[PDB]
Amino acid sequence: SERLLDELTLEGVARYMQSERCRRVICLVGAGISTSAGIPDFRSPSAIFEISYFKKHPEPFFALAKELYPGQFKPTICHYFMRLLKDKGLLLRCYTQNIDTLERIAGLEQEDLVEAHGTFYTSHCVSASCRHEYPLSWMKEKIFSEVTPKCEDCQSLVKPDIVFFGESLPARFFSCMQSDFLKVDLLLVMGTSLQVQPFASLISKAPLSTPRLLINKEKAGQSDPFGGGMDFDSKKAYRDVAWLGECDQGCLALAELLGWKKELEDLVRREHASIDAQS
Ligand SMILES: [Zn+2]
Repeated sequence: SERLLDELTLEGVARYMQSERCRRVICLVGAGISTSAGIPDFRSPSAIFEISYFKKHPEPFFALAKELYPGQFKPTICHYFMRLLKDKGLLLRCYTQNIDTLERIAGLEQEDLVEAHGTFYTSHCVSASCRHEYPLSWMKEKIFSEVTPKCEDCQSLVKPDIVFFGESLPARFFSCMQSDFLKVDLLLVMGTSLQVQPFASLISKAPLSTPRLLINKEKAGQSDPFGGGMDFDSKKAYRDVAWLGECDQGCLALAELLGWKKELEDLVRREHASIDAQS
């Protein structure tokens, strides 16, 4: 298809973003954008999460949650860059594979977000006739005092709104995909190796002309020899660009090219201070 980037660089993406053509940005994000906040990637080595088992034995999962509880919920530069996109009126949607709620704390609203694997921000009574919603504050303590969270109305198990193995993907994902990718002018992929399906396939739902920027420590999204993946390096490459390093440093570099660096700096400092104060 046609070429909208004058150059396959971050500078070329920055100019396209500043041009009249780029109105609607979609962000595809994973564990990589949350590693610098102190949230470990579950897909990295650096049954318990099966739904049938959890309802029978919830203690192991809540014990693991009690242990791997992060200590402080502070969103990174990459999270506040997406809040800047929203402020500038460029954010169509953020598709996240994370469950750490850092997107919402950075100031992305529920309608801005497609949480492909759910979120800890909200919890629900597992009883269909009740489904009493409990916040993260209520859940924290219940995990803290090692007192299994039970519904105050019906005494059923209270589960955080994350998608365990065996659970179906949020219908929101498929419905939003069908609508969002008819409109997207830029695909901003950050902190994901694009190995988990069907999230990885979202990149092929971009129109042929839609530029796609990967900000990651290593390259990813390329078609596996073992329809159309990421093509950065080949002679046919026309729209796909890769920036290699910390997601935070990459977003900071893009913001710098866009003239947002001070606004981003001031936002991250202001919000980090606010969180530090009440934590
Ligand atoms: Zn209930």
